[PDB]
Amino acid sequence: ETDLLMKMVRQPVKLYSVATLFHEFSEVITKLEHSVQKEPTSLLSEENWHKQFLKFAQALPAHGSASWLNLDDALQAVVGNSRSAFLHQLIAKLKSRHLQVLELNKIGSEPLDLSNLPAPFYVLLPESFAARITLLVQDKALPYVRVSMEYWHALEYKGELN
Amino acid sequence: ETDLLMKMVRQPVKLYSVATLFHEFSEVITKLEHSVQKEPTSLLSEENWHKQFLKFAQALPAHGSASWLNLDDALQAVVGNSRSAFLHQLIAKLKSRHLQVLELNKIGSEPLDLSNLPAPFYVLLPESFAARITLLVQDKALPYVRVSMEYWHALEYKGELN
Amino acid sequence: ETDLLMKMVRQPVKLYSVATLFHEFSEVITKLEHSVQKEPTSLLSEENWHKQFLKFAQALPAHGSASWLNLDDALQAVVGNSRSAFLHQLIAKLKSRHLQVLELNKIGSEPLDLSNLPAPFYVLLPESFAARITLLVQDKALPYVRVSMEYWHALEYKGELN
Amino acid sequence: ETDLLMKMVRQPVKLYSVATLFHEFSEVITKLEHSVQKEPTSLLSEENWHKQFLKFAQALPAHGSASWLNLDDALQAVVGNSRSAFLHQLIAKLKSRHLQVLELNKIGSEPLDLSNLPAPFYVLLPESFAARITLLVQDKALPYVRVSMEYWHALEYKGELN
Repeated sequence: ETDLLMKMVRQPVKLYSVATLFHEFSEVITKLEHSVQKEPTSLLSEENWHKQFLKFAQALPAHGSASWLNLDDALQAVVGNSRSAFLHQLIAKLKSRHLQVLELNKIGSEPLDLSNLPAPFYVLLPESFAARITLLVQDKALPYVRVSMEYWHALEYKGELN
Repeated sequence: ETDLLMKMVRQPVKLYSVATLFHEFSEVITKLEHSVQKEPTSLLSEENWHKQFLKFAQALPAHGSASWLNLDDALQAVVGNSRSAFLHQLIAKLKSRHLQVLELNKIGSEPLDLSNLPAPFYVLLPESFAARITLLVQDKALPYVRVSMEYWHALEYKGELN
Repeated sequence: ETDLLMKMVRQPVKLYSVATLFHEFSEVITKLEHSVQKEPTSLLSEENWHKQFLKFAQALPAHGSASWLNLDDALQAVVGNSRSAFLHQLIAKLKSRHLQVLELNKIGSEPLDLSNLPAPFYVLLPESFAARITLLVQDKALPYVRVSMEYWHALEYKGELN
Repeated sequence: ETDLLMKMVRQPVKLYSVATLFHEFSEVITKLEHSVQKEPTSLLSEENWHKQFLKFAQALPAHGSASWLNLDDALQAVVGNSRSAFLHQLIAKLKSRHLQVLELNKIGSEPLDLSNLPAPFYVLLPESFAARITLLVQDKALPYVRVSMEYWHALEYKGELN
């Protein structure tokens, strides 16, 4: 919980509206599908799928985005015999959470006021693509924020009677 | 307002506790005091001071931090005649807000639960040093966030009866 | 010359192969073309085109990439009466340099050896999309590097006879 | 070799003069010395030291720099029994390379012209602090660059006779 939060505190982050996050899932999934060659026969245990995902993620860009080529190059870091399985399993896992992000519109619609202003909802994620896709695929939680602001004038000294 | 928040969603951002922001002000201010040579005689108008601050900020690093040398080099972009004035005026503006930063402990301490969890307070600022210092010195507002998280299990389909 | 270099030294940068830079031009140009509504009647002087480009660039993401929506939103910062002209002129300017990047394959093919290794050629650009597109569109030069490496063992002390 | 360079093209990078890199080593080392408490008794094997360094690096900021607190917090991720040893071993490894950094002044001083201009030497490292410190401490090589530029006018079509 607070480990996830500290992970976010220790790196450059990015604000996503629910729509923008849904769109990112659509883009990543479509690129990965372009890499599909033959369908898998065997299917990685979740134990081995985790080890392969590690290699895949270490080969992804830490730039803020990834082109199909970047994704396909990262697929190569995956042991060859397991590549097909890894890839179809990755797509299935992403397509399953892809549907789930739509449920954030519920939470994100609840009005909130902070510092006397309506505070909009935004998912909070790593700016780094490798760190971000790792979070979306394997973490149990997704962070988010309610955003507001404090005017500096309201931070000035306003007497001993508060 | 919304203009300020869009500026934040369009770039890599960073989470600051009130303590780490106060510490950042302390670091930037002592570095700038190290660049002080002579005392200013006549000082800049908010018109000319802003023109000079723009040149100063354009010469600052867009990396996440700035060393003394980076700050002193940026000072050189300021017209030589207006430099000592610009510098003393900049230090005074920063020291004034430096005290106001302490007032954020009020707001920050106010309890809040989001998604059934304690939602900690964090100032939200640009990752880029040039962008961050511009906001802290020139803007009338300072953005912040209340942070929380949704577990993916809670985003799964829970049936037709809410 | 060295001003351009210092600008690169003061911010996070990115290495582009000639092919990857060509592909980036193709992506940006196609997105901007999707924003075209009606053809321009008047056409911005280069003086006014520069002022409008400034506004456009200030509204672009400082994240490492931009989606069509990000580009189209930035187009709105452009004075309305001049939007059409700005946009067609921006596309023409990009399409003209797009052809020119192909000439980098000449320079980039010249073999080079640094530290006893073949040193590959890479264009060097801002990680920030707004800073990058500003450079590609309006600077007179494009930076690049020849990359190599020094082994730490070769940096150890090797006697007084060198 | 090429593995190291691909790692560099897949993330935001930063240009360091030999002086600024030497200064970075000085800063990181004095901060780590501030975390020293007791003297280590028994020390880690390169096997166990690397296992501990991994945990240490994962807890470092991916922001471009690290404060003393960031470094000291990262030290806590190291098993408590191996911590004082890990820390003294880390300081010794850094001080050893700190001296080797000075040898880069040889290579760096060697003249070079690229595209008919003096091509300055710069060490090339990750923007992320965690990635940068990992490379400097663990890698057998250090990447560098010779920097230059091509004017767009020189990329225009110059005719069929070369």
